[PDB]
Amino acid sequence: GMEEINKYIQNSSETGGEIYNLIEELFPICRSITGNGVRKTMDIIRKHIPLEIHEVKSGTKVFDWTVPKEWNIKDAYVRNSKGEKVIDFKENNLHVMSYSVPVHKTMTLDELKPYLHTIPGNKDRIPYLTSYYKENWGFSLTQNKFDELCDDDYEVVIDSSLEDGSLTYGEYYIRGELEEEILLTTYTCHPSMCNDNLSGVALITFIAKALSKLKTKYSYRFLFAPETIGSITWLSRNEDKLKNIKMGLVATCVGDAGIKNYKRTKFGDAEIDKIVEKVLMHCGSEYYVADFFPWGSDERQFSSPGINLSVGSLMRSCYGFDGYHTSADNLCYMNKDGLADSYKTYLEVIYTIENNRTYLNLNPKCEPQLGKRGDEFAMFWVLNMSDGKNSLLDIAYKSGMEFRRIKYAADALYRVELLKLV
Amino acid sequence: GMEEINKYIQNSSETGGEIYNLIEELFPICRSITGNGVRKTMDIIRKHIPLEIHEVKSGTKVFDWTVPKEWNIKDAYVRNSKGEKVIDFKENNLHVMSYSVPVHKTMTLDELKPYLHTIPGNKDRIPYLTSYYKENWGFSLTQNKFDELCDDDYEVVIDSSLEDGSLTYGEYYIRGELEEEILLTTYTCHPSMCNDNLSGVALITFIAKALSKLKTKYSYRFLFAPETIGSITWLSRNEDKLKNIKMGLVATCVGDAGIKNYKRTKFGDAEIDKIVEKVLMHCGSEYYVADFFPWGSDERQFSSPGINLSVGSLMRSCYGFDGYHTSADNLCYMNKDGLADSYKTYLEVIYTIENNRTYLNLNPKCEPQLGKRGDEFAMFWVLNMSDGKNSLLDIAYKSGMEFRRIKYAADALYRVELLKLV
Amino acid sequence: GMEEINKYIQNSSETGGEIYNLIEELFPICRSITGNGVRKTMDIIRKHIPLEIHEVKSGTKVFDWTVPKEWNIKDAYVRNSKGEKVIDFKENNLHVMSYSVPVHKTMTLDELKPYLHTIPGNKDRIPYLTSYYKENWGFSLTQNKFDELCDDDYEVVIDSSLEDGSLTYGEYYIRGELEEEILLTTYTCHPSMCNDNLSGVALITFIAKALSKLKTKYSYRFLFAPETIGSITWLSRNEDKLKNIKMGLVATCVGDAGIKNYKRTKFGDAEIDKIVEKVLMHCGSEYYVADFFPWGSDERQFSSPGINLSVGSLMRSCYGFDGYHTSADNLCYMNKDGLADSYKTYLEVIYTIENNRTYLNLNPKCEPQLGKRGDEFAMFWVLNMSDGKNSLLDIAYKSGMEFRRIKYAADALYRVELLKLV
Ligand SMILES: [Cl-]
Ligand SMILES: [Cl-]
Ligand SMILES: [Cl-]
Ligand SMILES: [Cl-]
Ligand SMILES: [Cl-]
Ligand SMILES: [Cl-]
Ligand SMILES: [Zn+2]
Ligand SMILES: [Zn+2]
Ligand SMILES: [Zn+2]
Repeated sequence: GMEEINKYIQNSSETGGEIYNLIEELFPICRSITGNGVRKTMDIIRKHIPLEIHEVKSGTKVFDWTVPKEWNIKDAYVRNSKGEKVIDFKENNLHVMSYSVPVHKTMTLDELKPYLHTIPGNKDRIPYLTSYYKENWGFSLTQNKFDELCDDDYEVVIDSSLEDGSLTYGEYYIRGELEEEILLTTYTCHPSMCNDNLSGVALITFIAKALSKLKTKYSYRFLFAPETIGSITWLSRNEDKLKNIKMGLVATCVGDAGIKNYKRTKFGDAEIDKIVEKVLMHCGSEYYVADFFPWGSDERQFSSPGINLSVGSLMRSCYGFDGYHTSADNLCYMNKDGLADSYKTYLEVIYTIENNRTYLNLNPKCEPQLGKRGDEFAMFWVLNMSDGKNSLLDIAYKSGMEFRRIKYAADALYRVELLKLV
Repeated sequence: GMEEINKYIQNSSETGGEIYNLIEELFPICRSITGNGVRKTMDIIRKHIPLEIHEVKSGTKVFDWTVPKEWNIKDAYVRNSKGEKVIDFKENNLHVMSYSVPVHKTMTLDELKPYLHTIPGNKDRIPYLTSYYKENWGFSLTQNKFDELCDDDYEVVIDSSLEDGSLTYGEYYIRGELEEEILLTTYTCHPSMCNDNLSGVALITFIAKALSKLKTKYSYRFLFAPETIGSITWLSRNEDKLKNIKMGLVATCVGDAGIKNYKRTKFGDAEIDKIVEKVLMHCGSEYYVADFFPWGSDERQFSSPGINLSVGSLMRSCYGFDGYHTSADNLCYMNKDGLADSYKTYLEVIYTIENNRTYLNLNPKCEPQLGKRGDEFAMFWVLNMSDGKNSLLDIAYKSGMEFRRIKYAADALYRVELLKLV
Repeated sequence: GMEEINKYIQNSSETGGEIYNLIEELFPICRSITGNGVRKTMDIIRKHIPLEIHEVKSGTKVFDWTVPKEWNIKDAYVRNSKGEKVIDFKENNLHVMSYSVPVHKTMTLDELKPYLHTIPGNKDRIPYLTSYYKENWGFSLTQNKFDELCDDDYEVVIDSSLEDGSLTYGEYYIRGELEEEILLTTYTCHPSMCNDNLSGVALITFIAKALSKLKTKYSYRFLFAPETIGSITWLSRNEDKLKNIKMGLVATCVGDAGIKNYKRTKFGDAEIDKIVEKVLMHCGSEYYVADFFPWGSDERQFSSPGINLSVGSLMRSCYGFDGYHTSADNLCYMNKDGLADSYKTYLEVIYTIENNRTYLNLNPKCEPQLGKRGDEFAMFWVLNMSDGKNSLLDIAYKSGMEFRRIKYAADALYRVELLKLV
């Protein structure tokens, strides 16, 4: 039934490629926490999955936060007297500080310098900067290109707008047999950078695309929203729905060649933590698990004391990686096998969530005479521990065995009627 | 009082020898899960301890199981045209597959070969095979002897019977001051092999023989029954008695030169687990402790969810050892010091079970002025932790001290009336 | 507020010197469990802090103990025929066994020898011996000096008295906002030895001296009493006060050049254990933590089952150190930086005890938009874990961060009204 997910896991190599192509299509667009770039991004996503798109008015109070003004940008450049655009937004949108106020000026190098940003230690990288909440403006460039700049009169143009508007977020909901809900979120505010965070956006899109085709026990909600402000906005508009969210994962940085990393929920041993660590344990690659900390991505909002949901984060090279928030986080930094593997892992997690049943041994008094009914070690564990209190995940953990081994053992026993679902 | 066990522990070397002699006497007899071999074995045991012998009719439903037909064997052989018994049951009863249907045939080597069994990797071993529940027949032989066999017409004789009869089990019960019961079980179905399982049979016999002579707090029951089918049969006939079984041990593989191994109860930290690991910890030899798993010996039946007793297994080289289920598990594989040591350890376990009291310090407000009443570190622990909630085993564990040190410290304090038994 | 303790911690080097000078002043006085030496010691202490001095009559029943006779000593010596005091109390009070009955005799070397005590393994040390509860007398001397002694007639004089009198103990109480009480005890019965225990006496004096000048939340009691008999006497006279003692520390051996050692309370994870281990963890030096054992110093009386308070012991080189109970434990064995460091650590412990508050995040629904109100990682932890159930110590532990970092983060949040004290 959910065994239908197996073909998706088996074709993950090909899907890693499709996930990459979506990243490549999204790459050039200038996202921020608001704006037409976010809207162009939602359009592209809706070529793959349905979404309901929400627009929350600037000035709307979302718990302690206020929905900001909307920002947009047509062009930006620093041009020299010889006419050459020595900095050009059209070449890389990381060249402009996100939320830059509009500017049109002539300035000398010395007057421009304070608004220029480089990375001296990596003379070839463009730094990514933002200024969402204090009015400001900036240009980023490589140190190497900075070092070649002259004393001169430069035309400085940032053709932007910062006006009351609205904040875009997208949402897709799959109704399962049950209202209990698994939440998968990712953030849409980063512009032309790949691991952080076109990888999460493209991954969650394809997970949604696969789940759409299956009959699930749980309901699944997929949130695409700007980081921090988006999740706060969503929570402020959905307090009624929180009681059903059983578990969740924030997807980001899921595309590079490195090993998988799992950040636990604030509780450390919630069902989702136990499920994800059990999948990693038996997956055959290296991985690393970290405890919760109240910074990083939107798991901070979901794990606030007043929200208090079980949300972790399954990543590859976690944010902080070398080149993050710079132009080094580009298309060639994406790895197809990495994307394939992250997608496969998420699907295995979902398969585990769905098939984590609890059973009662219908012949608890000594073992049954296996043979009256037509992997024996797994079976003996399932019979032995199915007192009504142990889940298959519990048995997989105590036995040290892989989850599917336990599951298939339980299937076989259920067929010969030695188990009742409870 | 139970201090009377000390002389038995001190004479364990001599007893290891007596335990060996019982093994040697039992060795030649052809046991199976039923049959006259089991009966001859119960006769020999009753030369040492009393037993009540039970016979359960073939076809009796014992929980999900059915008591099998009774199997017996007079002779078996493969004879060549020259008249030579190239396989001879009288030389080793491992040469016949247990429960072999009777056969009387002439066959060529090629027709015989499929019913012949060897161990290619150990060209000198006879494999032990059984076929309790599907009708069948087989001969085991060494690969080396197989390799010397000719194309020929062979007379093939297995003079056996497989008929409705009854299943034998033996039982000995010692009444203590209390009905709470310690259960010690071993299995009687293996033929001419020593570690698995004449060692458990001879050991438990001698433990019973020693306990018989002592005034015990607990009641003790000793079960001698075929593996699996015997324990299921016993449980099916004694549901009324299960509420009193406080703890138990299955004895097998207790006779070789290797280190001691303890398999825990399914609960992992039951009183018996804590007691056995505390004895091993301070015993002065190497040992290994394993967690429960629902296969191996009869602890699977006792640990079924519907029975759910605390039964572990104290062994030497656990089943799976090199040569197990083969003719290599012979008399020379038994080691007297091993048998002596296993017996000593079981007695120390029993001494601990019996003397694990709980006391109340009658002078809890500061330490007493020791000197008003005529190993001080042990004493201070006993006084300090005897609030009515801590057992001597608890104190031995927290103090890191050996159990007898704590016990004797508690004795001395009880004498000067600084402790109340509670 | 308690931030006023910071200047005392910052001036600890100078205070280590003052603590040393008190030790030096106290060093020559002949303390025992009773006597005028204890009284001279209380006089000197009262030059630094107020004390209430108690005198409990010999023969008074203090729980199971009896207050002993009072012992005093004017002079003691062994003199040879040539007139030379070959042993002289005036040179070192360790030369006389504490509680020595008075003696005035002429004896030959062979008759004297059984009452002489040396340390053969450290031919230059005077052993410290006592005989509080059986009547007796002895002289201690170096092996080297013993080896130079002649066959001779020696005048043997111990000018002492052992008569019904009273047992002295001193006590100082600081009333805090709350009656809940922190108890700091030290023992006054050791004569001319420094680490054991003029160091505890001088340290606790200076802690009392500093706390006296601060407005504390908790009440603080400082007990100066002979070991064992003194604490039992105090407990027997203050059962009514025990319900308020939240935590406590016994100070001894706090003056040498070695690393800090913490002995835990019998509970192992009481608030005081958690506080002291958290201070050590981040203090920047090596340390060692030990579990409770019911011997050593007065934590045995406080941790009796009938008293059952949370009292640990924060030391440097714990009793048992090389030279302990000998003349090697002298002034040069005291280290100023050691004394300074022990005092600083005790003050940091007290600062932690006082500032370990519990708060409620007043904006629990998602993080606040920090910026509406004017070390961010610490702050995010405090906001995230302040659900009303977590103390700052809890947050410091879970975050792995140093306690003051958490405290100051909590201060800042409290100021902008994002936290309620609960
Ligand atoms: Cl939808
Ligand atoms: Cl497995
Ligand atoms: Cl009987
Ligand atoms: Cl010990
Ligand atoms: Cl006072
Ligand atoms: Cl820190
Ligand atoms: Zn980022
Ligand atoms: Zn076997
Ligand atoms: Zn001492």
